[PDB]
Amino acid sequence: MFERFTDRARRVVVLAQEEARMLNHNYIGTEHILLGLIHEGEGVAAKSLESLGISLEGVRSQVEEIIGQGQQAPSGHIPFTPRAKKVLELSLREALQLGHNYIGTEHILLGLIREGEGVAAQVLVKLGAELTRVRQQVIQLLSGYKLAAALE
Repeated sequence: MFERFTDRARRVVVLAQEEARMLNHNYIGTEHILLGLIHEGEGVAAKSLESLGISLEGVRSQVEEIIGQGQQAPSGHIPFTPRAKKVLELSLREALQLGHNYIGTEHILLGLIREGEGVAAQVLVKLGAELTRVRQQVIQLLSGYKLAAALE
């Protein structure tokens, strides 16, 4: 599933595992994928949220309040939840529909929102990150970076 993930997008999923470990959780859910995307903090997903007037630190606060922390536990293998797997499947569908031949951070953000039911979608949607609004912003940022590249 991760074949076409960019190095940055792969980093996000690894950071999701770390976020779960740091919070002492026994699952990697949609919440942790969003925390990993924030922790990475530099790709199109992060700039799309910032350009829509949503902050990374504010998202991080709103997720953490919901999900709390578990009990000090040994580190090791944490399983992804089915809805986390569905976020990553939806990230492929988003890249497909947009005509992008790679899975980047922008696609994981769109996957998180499109999944709808999980912690990540609830927090993003409450902050105004509606799927079609965010999709439009991603497309506009990529076009705007391409125009700046044309200038160089």
